[PDB]
Amino acid sequence: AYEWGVRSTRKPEPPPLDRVYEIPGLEPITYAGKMHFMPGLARPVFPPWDPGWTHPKFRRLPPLHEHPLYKDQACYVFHQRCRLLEGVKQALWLTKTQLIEGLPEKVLRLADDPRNHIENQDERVLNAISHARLWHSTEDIPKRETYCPVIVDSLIQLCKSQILKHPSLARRICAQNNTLSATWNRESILLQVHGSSGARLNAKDPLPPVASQEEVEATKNHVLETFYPISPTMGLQECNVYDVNDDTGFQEGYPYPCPHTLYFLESANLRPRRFQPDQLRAKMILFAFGSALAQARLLYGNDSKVLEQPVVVQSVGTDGRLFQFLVLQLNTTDLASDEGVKNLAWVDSDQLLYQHFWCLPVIKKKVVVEPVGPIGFQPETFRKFLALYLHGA
Amino acid sequence: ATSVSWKSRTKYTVMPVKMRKSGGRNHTGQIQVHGIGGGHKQRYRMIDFLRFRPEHESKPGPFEEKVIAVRYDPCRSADIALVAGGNRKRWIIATENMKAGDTVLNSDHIGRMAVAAREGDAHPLGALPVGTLINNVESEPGRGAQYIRAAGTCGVLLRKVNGTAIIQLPSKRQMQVLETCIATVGRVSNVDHNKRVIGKAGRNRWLGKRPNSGLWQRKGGWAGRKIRPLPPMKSYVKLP
Amino acid sequence: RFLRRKVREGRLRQKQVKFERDLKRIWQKAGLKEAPAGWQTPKIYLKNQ
Amino acid sequence: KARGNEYQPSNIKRKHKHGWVRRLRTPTGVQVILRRMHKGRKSLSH
RNA sequence: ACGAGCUACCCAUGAGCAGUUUAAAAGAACCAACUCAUCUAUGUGGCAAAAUAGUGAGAAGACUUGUAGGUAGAGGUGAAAA
RNA sequence: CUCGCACACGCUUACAUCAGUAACUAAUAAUAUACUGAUAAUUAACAACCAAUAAACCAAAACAACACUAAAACGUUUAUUAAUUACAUUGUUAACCCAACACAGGAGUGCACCAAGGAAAGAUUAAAAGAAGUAAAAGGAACUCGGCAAACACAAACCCCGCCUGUUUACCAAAAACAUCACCUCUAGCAUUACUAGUAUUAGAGGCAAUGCCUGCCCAGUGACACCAGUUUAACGGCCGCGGUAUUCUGACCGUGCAAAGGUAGCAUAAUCACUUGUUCUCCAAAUAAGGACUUGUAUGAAUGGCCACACGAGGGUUUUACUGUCUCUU
RNA sequence: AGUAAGGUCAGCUAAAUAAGCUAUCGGGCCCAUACCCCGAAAAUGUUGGUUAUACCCUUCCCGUACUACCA
Ligand SMILES: [K+]
Ligand SMILES: [K+]
Ligand SMILES: [K+]
Ligand SMILES: [K+]
Ligand SMILES: [K+]
Ligand SMILES: [K+]
Ligand SMILES: [K+]
Ligand SMILES: [K+]
Ligand SMILES: [K+]
Ligand SMILES: [Mg+2]
Ligand SMILES: [Mg+2]
Ligand SMILES: [Mg+2]
Ligand SMILES: [Mg+2]
Ligand SMILES: [Mg+2]
Ligand SMILES: [Mg+2]
Ligand SMILES: [Mg+2]
Ligand SMILES: [Mg+2]
Ligand SMILES: [Mg+2]
Ligand SMILES: [Mg+2]
Ligand SMILES: [Mg+2]
Ligand SMILES: [Mg+2]
Ligand SMILES: [Mg+2]
Ligand SMILES: [Mg+2]
Ligand SMILES: [Mg+2]
Ligand SMILES: [Mg+2]
Ligand SMILES: [Mg+2]
Ligand SMILES: [Mg+2]
Ligand SMILES: [Mg+2]
Ligand SMILES: [Mg+2]
Ligand SMILES: [Mg+2]
Ligand SMILES: [Mg+2]
Ligand SMILES: [Mg+2]
Ligand SMILES: [Mg+2]
Ligand SMILES: [Mg+2]
Ligand SMILES: [Mg+2]
Ligand SMILES: [Mg+2]
Ligand SMILES: [Mg+2]
Ligand SMILES: [Mg+2]
Ligand SMILES: [Mg+2]
Ligand SMILES: [Mg+2]
Ligand SMILES: [Mg+2]
Ligand SMILES: [Mg+2]
Ligand SMILES: [Mg+2]
Ligand SMILES: [Mg+2]
Ligand SMILES: [Mg+2]
Ligand SMILES: [Mg+2]
Ligand SMILES: [Mg+2]
Ligand SMILES: [Mg+2]
Ligand SMILES: [Mg+2]
Ligand SMILES: [Mg+2]
Ligand SMILES: [Mg+2]
Ligand SMILES: [Mg+2]
Ligand SMILES: [Mg+2]
Ligand SMILES: [Mg+2]
Ligand SMILES: [Mg+2]
Ligand SMILES: [Mg+2]
Ligand SMILES: [Mg+2]
Ligand SMILES: [Mg+2]
Ligand SMILES: [Mg+2]
Ligand SMILES: [Mg+2]
Ligand SMILES: [Mg+2]
Ligand SMILES: [Mg+2]
Ligand SMILES: [Mg+2]
Ligand SMILES: [Mg+2]
Ligand SMILES: [Mg+2]
Ligand SMILES: [Mg+2]
Ligand SMILES: [Mg+2]
Repeated sequence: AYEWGVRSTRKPEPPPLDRVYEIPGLEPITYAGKMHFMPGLARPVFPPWDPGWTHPKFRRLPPLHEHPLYKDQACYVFHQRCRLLEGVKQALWLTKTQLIEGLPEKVLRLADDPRNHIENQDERVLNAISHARLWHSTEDIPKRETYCPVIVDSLIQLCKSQILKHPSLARRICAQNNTLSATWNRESILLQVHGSSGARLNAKDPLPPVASQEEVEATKNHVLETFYPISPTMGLQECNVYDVNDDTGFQEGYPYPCPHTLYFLESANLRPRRFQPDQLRAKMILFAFGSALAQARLLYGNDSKVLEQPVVVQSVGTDGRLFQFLVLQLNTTDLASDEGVKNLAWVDSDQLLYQHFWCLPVIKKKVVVEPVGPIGFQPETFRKFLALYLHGA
Repeated sequence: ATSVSWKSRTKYTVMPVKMRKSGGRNHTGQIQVHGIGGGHKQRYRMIDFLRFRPEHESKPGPFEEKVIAVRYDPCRSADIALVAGGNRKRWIIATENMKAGDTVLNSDHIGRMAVAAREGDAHPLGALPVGTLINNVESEPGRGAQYIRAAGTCGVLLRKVNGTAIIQLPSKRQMQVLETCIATVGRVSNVDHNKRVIGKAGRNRWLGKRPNSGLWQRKGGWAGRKIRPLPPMKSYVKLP
Repeated sequence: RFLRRKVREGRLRQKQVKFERDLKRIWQKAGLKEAPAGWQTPKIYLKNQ
Repeated sequence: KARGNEYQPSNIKRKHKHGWVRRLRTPTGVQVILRRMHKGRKSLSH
């Protein structure tokens, strides 16, 4: 084959030993007595350095198998920055779900009612877009990592103002950079969702189930799509050190034990840095399932069985100009077999909030053609965004 | 002063790697090859020449992979295509009509009768039909592809005698090689690379070629149309 | 042969020039001072492929 | 087109070309130090 | 032996090009910053061991430019002017 | 009248307060940012110093929605480790640096063109000559190598050589020279520092210069290859005499000789030895100039390239129009 | 000016054993001419010297050829 090393770049081999060491029963004469190099004397051979007392920073890194949690079985870990090739298909396969186009009827009918709209909804959202992209920064062209979390927080505040009309939104509270872990066995291989999230919203009361029993029964006959050349594991991180313990982000007795919404933000200036929309939806599927699986096992037990009371977890993905919406319902814990009841997940893809924005007035032939402000606006994207926030109430 | 070559990466990775130009200067620092330097900055893609390479040695059987996308490689004159299978991805040279969402089979099982030749499949020279166009020729078993990799270059298998295959290189020179070497069926992508026309002197500078020297050298005896018989067949088979 | 080559090219130039004057007359008689913007008269009687 | 200002000062370049460390890295450079020490120079090198 | 802090070329790492004309960032066009130095007049121990004044050519590229590194005299380098 | 504040690089107390300058320094005096003596000063938030390994990730910057070709600087997260302990060390002035000078020169980035920074005349007289600027009667290139310079002009056309943008003799030549897209010849079947992390549609050693029509004949010599016969000129190079012949002229033709073949197409008094100011026509009142023809150029000529054309040119030559102290002739 | 260099039948060539081809003259073949076949004649630019001559040298004459440069 063609090994990728290069002789010059690789570390050179140690120089050949002097001929004196090859003569049996002959003590070589070295310069180690004078502790400095001298020509004409044999090069000493020293034993490997053995510091009597270990020092934390300056010691060599311990071997991986020395860690107590090291295990022979190879477990696969999915953190934030893992990319899946068949994002919709791989996430569906690893989770044993069924993709249903469109938001559920409860969510969609919760936004079409005019009695659930903020005052001047069209005007305030228009200012929120302008504030996020042009007003929030002193620079003329704010970078994406500045206006990606601003636009999401601005829209959260708009739907947070509805607490006066619905005095039940006070049961929600936000959490930041929590440690989440959920391990399950999926067809003789071990998977684990470990890492953190951008923003998390929790509510005191659990979210009611959203899928009718007719659809659950129809899910049994559904067959998961498969891809032969690509193994389902591709895109994950193979870790030999892990702990089989589903650990959520909070300890026992937390007054908000029911997660409600997950907010994933792809904030990065460079195009290759950010997730593709197909891969971004995969990121939401697993993390929404990871939070759902943690509750399904904490509230019922480690035993694998079908859940009589489903757990519903929502999540919203944002690019700064394009939005992704996901509502996931968990029904099955015994994921080893593929013949039981599958889960459900409603996904709306590429909900474009606005087409383009002009930070500076474009001038063609000494006249103004398009003034400052967003070009094109679709209020339904925010209307669905408002629907998810008010789903609990 | 001795310099360090930028080819220091040890582990294969599909992502592009940083690349430093040379400009014709050797490690000493003197010009050895003229007319090279001052080109546009480029990144290098790790190309896996060995078509047959199982993920693990537990299952040495033939495996089939899927093509994801076909990209443009600044280094070589051909087009490389991303190929994924199992738990790894590879950059291999794309044939004439390789597109996205295509399946490629890699095999080494030398069957007695035959194997149907597809546009992307890689089979040992012992199983291919006599009249087959091939590229990425492996000179010795396990060495890897070295020959026939430019854009639009395709060699044709000639005959298989006493368990040994003879191929025709693009230079119209016959080459003898053991039939167990892996080869790829088809013609290399970007067929019209020869028909490309450079519109201005600046485009040569963008590619990275410096202008020739202005010294006027009188032609010697080497010049003139030379008619020479074809050299004998080059054989890599070691006769015991 | 080369005497006819000179004349054929000479007649082609006059053929193109006379064609330009015909187009120039059109816009001048229409009241315009300059030819319409974005309009450059092509050289139809020119060797191409 | 107006020569005479060929010396553009730079401490990074001066200490890298005529520094004490470089003088002791090459066998010919050490002989330069030896000659200046024998001659009695006040400043062996920059 | 010592010199690539000027200059010829290259490898790293950075930074500039406003307005105007065009589906054009097209080795296109007008014109500044910027870079070269065509013609003439002063200057000729001069302000200057190659400059000043007027006038000129390019000005989104084979372009200018800072920092730093590499090639050394039987050689280096060169879009050959020995 | 207008190159101003600040940072980087450099210089190294030349900065500040007070006092003195007969003399030293400023090319003079007053005097003190620049000479002498004493005393004093720049305080960190800004800036320098400021973790390692393994793993996942094919998807450009140009308001970036999405694309072009020349394929592009710019990283997050997970895992395993990392002394944990107020106050560390260092750069903070300036009118400054490189050019022998307190030099009309050279000098990167951000923001302004000012709210900031500065003084062309030491005092007189108002000669010549010289330099710079403004205006002019009538004439408008009659000046002169050339319309150089200057101008209330800021246009039009022809030719020669190069196709074009570009490049070169830093300090007498910026061009017709070199480069260049194009075409062609030649050498090479391939691995860990160039060529190349490439593989004959690739890469080197060269020639000639886009495009268009073409690139004729010659391996005897030399060179190269084959390394033998031989093969090669888009390899170096070459590509003919003498005599007679249709009334006269010319020479289709013929005799004879030598050669590896005897200059073919084309163009032409040319940038082309001399003859030369060839001859003729147009342009001018007048033409050693310029353009168009005639043409043995016995020394033009076909990739040491011939020939034609668009565009282009601070190259070289000519003409018309407009302007003007270039000039009649200076004030 | 100097140097180089040649002359041979009517014409052009090779040898100095003055030959070969063609032209010229005579004859044959054909209706006649030409082709063709047969036969004959023909010369060493010029003067002198080269045992004696010729290829040589010299004199005379015609004509051919190269070079005429640095300031
Ligand atoms: K390519
Ligand atoms: K250096
Ligand atoms: K000066
Ligand atoms: K100083
Ligand atoms: K004259
Ligand atoms: K020029
Ligand atoms: K030969
Ligand atoms: K003429
Ligand atoms: K020019
Ligand atoms: Mg390359
Ligand atoms: Mg070339
Ligand atoms: Mg050349
Ligand atoms: Mg000096
Ligand atoms: Mg410099
Ligand atoms: Mg340098
Ligand atoms: Mg511009
Ligand atoms: Mg331009
Ligand atoms: Mg220059
Ligand atoms: Mg000037
Ligand atoms: Mg001037
Ligand atoms: Mg003037
Ligand atoms: Mg200009
Ligand atoms: Mg121009
Ligand atoms: Mg040295
Ligand atoms: Mg040399
Ligand atoms: Mg150059
Ligand atoms: Mg020369
Ligand atoms: Mg010379
Ligand atoms: Mg000094
Ligand atoms: Mg003074
Ligand atoms: Mg004082
Ligand atoms: Mg003082
Ligand atoms: Mg001075
Ligand atoms: Mg003054
Ligand atoms: Mg005075
Ligand atoms: Mg006077
Ligand atoms: Mg005057
Ligand atoms: Mg005037
Ligand atoms: Mg007048
Ligand atoms: Mg005159
Ligand atoms: Mg006169
Ligand atoms: Mg002149
Ligand atoms: Mg002028
Ligand atoms: Mg002429
Ligand atoms: Mg030119
Ligand atoms: Mg021409
Ligand atoms: Mg030019
Ligand atoms: Mg010069
Ligand atoms: Mg000049
Ligand atoms: Mg051709
Ligand atoms: Mg040509
Ligand atoms: Mg040229
Ligand atoms: Mg030429
Ligand atoms: Mg030829
Ligand atoms: Mg031969
Ligand atoms: Mg003619
Ligand atoms: Mg001519
Ligand atoms: Mg002449
Ligand atoms: Mg003249
Ligand atoms: Mg004249
Ligand atoms: Mg003429
Ligand atoms: Mg000639
Ligand atoms: Mg030749
Ligand atoms: Mg010639
Ligand atoms: Mg053109
Ligand atoms: Mg001109
Ligand atoms: Mg006139």
